[PDB]
Amino acid sequence: PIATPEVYAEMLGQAKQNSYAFPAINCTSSETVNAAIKGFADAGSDGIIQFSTGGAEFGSGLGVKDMVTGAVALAEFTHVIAAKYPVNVALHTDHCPKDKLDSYVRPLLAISAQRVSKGGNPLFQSHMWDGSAVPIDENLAIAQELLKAAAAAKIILEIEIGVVGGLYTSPEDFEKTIEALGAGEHGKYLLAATFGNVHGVYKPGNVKLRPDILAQGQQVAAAKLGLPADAKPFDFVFHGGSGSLKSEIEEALRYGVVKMNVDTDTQYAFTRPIAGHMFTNYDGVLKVDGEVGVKKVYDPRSYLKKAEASMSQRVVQACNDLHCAGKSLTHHH
Amino acid sequence: PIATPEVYAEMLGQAKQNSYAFPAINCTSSETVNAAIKGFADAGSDGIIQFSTGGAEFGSGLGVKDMVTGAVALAEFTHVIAAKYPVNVALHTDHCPKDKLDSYVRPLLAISAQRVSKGGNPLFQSHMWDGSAVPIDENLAIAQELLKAAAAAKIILEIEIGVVGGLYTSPEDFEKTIEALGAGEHGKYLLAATFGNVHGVYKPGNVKLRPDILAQGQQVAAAKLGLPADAKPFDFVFHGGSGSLKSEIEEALRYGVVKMNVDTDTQYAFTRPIAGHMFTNYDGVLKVDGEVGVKKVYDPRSYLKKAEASMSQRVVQACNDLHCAGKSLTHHH
Amino acid sequence: PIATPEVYAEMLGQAKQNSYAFPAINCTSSETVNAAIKGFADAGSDGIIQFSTGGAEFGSGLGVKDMVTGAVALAEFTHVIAAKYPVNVALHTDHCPKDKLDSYVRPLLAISAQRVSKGGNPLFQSHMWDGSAVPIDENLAIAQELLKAAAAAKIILEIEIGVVGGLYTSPEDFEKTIEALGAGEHGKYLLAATFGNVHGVYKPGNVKLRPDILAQGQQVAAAKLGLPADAKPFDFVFHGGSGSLKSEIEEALRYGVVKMNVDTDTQYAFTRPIAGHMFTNYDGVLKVDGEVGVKKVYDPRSYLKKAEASMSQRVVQACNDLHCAGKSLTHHH
Amino acid sequence: PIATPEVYAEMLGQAKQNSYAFPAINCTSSETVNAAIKGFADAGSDGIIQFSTGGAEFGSGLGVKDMVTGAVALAEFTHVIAAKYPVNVALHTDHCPKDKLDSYVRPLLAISAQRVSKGGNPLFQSHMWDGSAVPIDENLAIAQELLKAAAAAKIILEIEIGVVGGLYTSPEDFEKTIEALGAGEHGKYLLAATFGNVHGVYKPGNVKLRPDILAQGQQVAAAKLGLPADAKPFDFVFHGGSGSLKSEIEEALRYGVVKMNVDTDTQYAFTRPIAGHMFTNYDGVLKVDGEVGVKKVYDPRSYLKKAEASMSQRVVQACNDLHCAGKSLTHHH
Ligand code: NA
Ligand code: NA
Ligand code: NA
Ligand code: NA
Ligand SMILES: [Zn+2]
Ligand SMILES: [Zn+2]
Ligand SMILES: [Zn+2]
Ligand SMILES: [Zn+2]
Ligand SMILES: [Zn+2]
Ligand SMILES: [Zn+2]
Ligand SMILES: [Zn+2]
Ligand SMILES: [Zn+2]
Repeated sequence: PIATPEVYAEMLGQAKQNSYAFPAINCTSSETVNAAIKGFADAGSDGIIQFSTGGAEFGSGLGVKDMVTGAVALAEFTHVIAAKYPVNVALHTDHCPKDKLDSYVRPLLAISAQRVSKGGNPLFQSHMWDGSAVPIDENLAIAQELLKAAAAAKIILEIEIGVVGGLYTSPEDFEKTIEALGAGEHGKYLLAATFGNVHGVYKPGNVKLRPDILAQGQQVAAAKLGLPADAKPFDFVFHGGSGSLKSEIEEALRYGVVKMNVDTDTQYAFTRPIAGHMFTNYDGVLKVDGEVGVKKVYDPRSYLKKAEASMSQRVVQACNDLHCAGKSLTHHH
Repeated sequence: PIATPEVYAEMLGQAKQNSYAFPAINCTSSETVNAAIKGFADAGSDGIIQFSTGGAEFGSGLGVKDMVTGAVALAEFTHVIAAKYPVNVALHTDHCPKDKLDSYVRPLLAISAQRVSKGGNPLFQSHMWDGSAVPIDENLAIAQELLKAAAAAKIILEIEIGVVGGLYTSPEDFEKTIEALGAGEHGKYLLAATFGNVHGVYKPGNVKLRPDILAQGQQVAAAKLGLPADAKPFDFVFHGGSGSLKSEIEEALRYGVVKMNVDTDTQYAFTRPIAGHMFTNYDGVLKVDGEVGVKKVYDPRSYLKKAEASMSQRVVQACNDLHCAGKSLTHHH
Repeated sequence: PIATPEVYAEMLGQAKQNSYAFPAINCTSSETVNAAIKGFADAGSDGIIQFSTGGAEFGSGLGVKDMVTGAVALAEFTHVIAAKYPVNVALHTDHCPKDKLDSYVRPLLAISAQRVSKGGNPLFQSHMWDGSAVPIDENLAIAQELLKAAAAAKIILEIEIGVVGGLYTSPEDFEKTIEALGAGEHGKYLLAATFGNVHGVYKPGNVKLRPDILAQGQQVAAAKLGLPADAKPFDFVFHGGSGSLKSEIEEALRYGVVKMNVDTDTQYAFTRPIAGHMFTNYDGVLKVDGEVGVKKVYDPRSYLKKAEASMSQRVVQACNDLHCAGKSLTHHH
Repeated sequence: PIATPEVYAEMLGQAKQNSYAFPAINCTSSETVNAAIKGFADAGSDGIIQFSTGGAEFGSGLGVKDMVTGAVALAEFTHVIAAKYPVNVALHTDHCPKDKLDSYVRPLLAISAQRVSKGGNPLFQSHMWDGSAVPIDENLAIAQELLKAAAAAKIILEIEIGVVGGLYTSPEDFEKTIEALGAGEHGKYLLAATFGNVHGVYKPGNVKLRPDILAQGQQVAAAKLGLPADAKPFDFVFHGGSGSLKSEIEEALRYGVVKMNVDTDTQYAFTRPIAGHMFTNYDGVLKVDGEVGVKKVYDPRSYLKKAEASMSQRVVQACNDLHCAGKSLTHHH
């Protein structure tokens, strides 16, 4: 099913308590949503499907190019599909900067607020406010008001301090975050504290992650809140998960990462069999030498099924890397 | 917008009165729905989006493989998208044989009946009962009861007499159809009377259409109903529209075809630029010689945008071939 | 075997007498020479292999880029190969303009003159002087001296009046040609009289051949020589044979074409299976996703055999189009 | 130039004295010969071009399939080309087993014997007798008689003890070899003593070379001949050079390898740009959607130039790996 707000909060609480995380898979279409959910199910895992501003625009079609329309249309599709799977699927929106709040996150929040006010559940279960490009005090001022609105609509807010490339979060930024927002008692929030994360996939030695930054952030927060030195007040989000080393993922989990974003690696997994299909069927997908091609290989389903299955396999890998495989809160073993 | 039942009936009535038709485009995904609607809009045309049993299964994902789920999920997606376009978009389900009625058309009819009963409109605006594989009397017995159910849910029923290859309808089949169902006064129905139609795309000289069969059917019905010899009591559906000659389409329109199904040709249009993208970007969509590929070309949006635009262009062509271009009932000129 | 000068003159005389012609296939390599000769043999035909200035440069390798070296090296290769086939194979050099005579045709003539002077046969059996870019009187002045040199080395000279595109020869050019060179009694020559010929392959309606120009040339020559009106004093060469219509080839044969040059069409035939091989074996000819490819498909012989066989088939087609198939002067039936 | 017998013996003597080796590149065509020689020249190196039984068959064309014809034709081509380069190029024939001696090595030896007897030099400068599949005494009986014949024709004989995969030579095989053949004073020979060599290219950890076997062989021979313990009486040949580690090549050189065979790696280098050309020019090398392709990209020279240049680069790499780069005996610096 779609995760209810209660189930999603329980998911994140269980992940945090047990030092595992969920994949948050960027999707752009019916096929990619289907691939992501089948991946979670095949892994016996709960999971998160997320739409970026660009993914939502793409989802709305070239004739519309509207983020809200694409996100709503894909979310409505996902609600129907997720009802047919035993695992819990949460819907999220990815990076929304200041100049897009009025045309993405705010209108979507309003849609969920009206669903709530009629006794229903929100359309999305979390939204990202990415204020990393503005000064920390402005970022957290916007965050504080968005958190109030999100919590009232039964929605978790993700925020970002530090910039994701494709830098490293400061100790005072961690302190300000706890001061402005508390530690969940004013509404749950997820913190994308950057620690050398880069969007994309590069050769080894390029990306230089420093997970100790997350460890330091937990200690700074714990001290601020008068908690024991081993407390983990933040629920962290790991951006740019694709291409990461196993050892890097493990250390991040130990310091309270509960959500790792995946996009590039699932993109490659989706496209790879499509590429192979076109080459081995070159004289079927092209009308060559006066021939009329071969419908059974230019039928989009023929290669998109393969794309879907391949992307699902990569999502299974993500669930095993993040140690959420076999841990769905529905307990279908 | 999505066509209301009233708008759809007006669409079909206007097409019939003016000897034009609408394309009915088989879709399987968010991208193909988007491509079809943008095609209608670019042509200033109303149009029909249809889901086959296989398309619906595909739409539901490999983890579900359920026709109702796929059709509902894609229909809900389409409702959100179509609201953002000035033209009217009707939703239809394609060939449903006897052994699939209980798992496709009937449950979908029930969903729409419950929407109606609450003061709303049906989810789909037409459904196809394909009884061509059973004897004519059984076909029309099922048709009569389905027509009553469809009409009560504000839905138009498409039926088929004769088999689509990939044969030719008999005069007594036309007579029985009018006798069993009337001429619209017991609920509007569309008649796929086959006249040599074949699903697929072949070289010229293979497919042998006989449009005079449709002309004969109108005359047989007109005589049965005591109407003038030039009356056209049937609203015909032209299956297997892809690969057809212009001259063949024109003659069919003259005899009362109001809906022409397109699938194969839009499949080729969708896939063609994807094939081209994979070849010209071979070293970006594949990780070759120890390199890591190029994310900006293995991002599914990069080639799927091209696929969408190409399929839209083919849909524009269909609207101009069928003479519905520039005739949308919203009159946005 | 390689055609002796006596056999080559007999070949051309027989073709002329019987209104057929030989293909002259442009070759650039051991593989293409092999493909051309196997084509002649499979057709039971004699034939001509020709090297252009660019083909000879290519044959000499990127480290040399010398026309004489490439032509000699490929000719020596061809002498060994042709000895193993029952049919007669003549060697020719293609278009040599004024500024390349000193670095192509003249040095090659000198090589053959020294072979002759020792009691052997020439290395090449014909050479082309292409003087079409200079005024007719200069063209024929050079032709007259080259003809004397060629004949003394047992070599036939091909000349060109009119330009091949990628225009139409004048009546006075035909008259001057007979006046300057005679009709074979001062040494045999072949005349590339252009009649709308274009190098390359285009869609129909582009290239506009006028074979009546050749008919007029024969009549002009016949009148000059005091011969009957149906005499054919010229042995014509048809440049740009690829892409030509059957009807066009037939008319040209009737007017005395004895040699038709083929290049573009044999190029496509050679490359086509190589293209197919790369696509269907994409993951064998490329090291993909950390794999090491597949030696049995990146072995050049694997696709070059296919290229060779395909080009041979196109050469067989040329022999049947030109009506030299089954007519080799060795009579191996 | 082509290596004279005197120059080739000097080449091998210099390599041995200075612990370097020459690449022996398997070639099959005018293009691959051209690529190999340009590689040697670009490296300022002497080198060896070799034809296998299969390469020679391929060189003779599908219409002939005769090893002697292909080897002679390619050798004659190579004689013309090599005269235009400052470096010395030796011609060799690769593995010839017992049942092919009468149809490859023996007839080629006879051709060279007749050239010698007229005061010329041999066509090939070395021939391989591969008797590894027969018992050692039979192998060396055949070797002894072939060595006498080869030496009399100014040709060096390569022999093989041990089998190349795609095993390890025994101490008594080394002893028998010196006893039967001496150490050069009855004619120079090259010894392919196998030490775990495999033809082909595999992932690391598969091929398990044991160069100490060569070291042991030199010591066994030195003791037999009453030479100092550090003497190297054998000139070794390293089969299956492609895919080898640098460290492995270095150790083999120290123990007296003077010739390393390369085939698989130059095959990949040749094919790789052809593959790339076909993909990026897919709509030029194929006639697609009613178009006629693009002659400038289906011209075989367009991709074969790229193939030639790429293979030359790999040959340069081989000269630097084997430490013969910059050491050509013509001293063109
Ligand atoms: Na990344
Ligand atoms: Na069709
Ligand atoms: Na042409
Ligand atoms: Na190897
Ligand atoms: Zn991110
Ligand atoms: Zn459990
Ligand atoms: Zn149909
Ligand atoms: Zn209007
Ligand atoms: Zn020409
Ligand atoms: Zn005969
Ligand atoms: Zn070997
Ligand atoms: Zn030097």
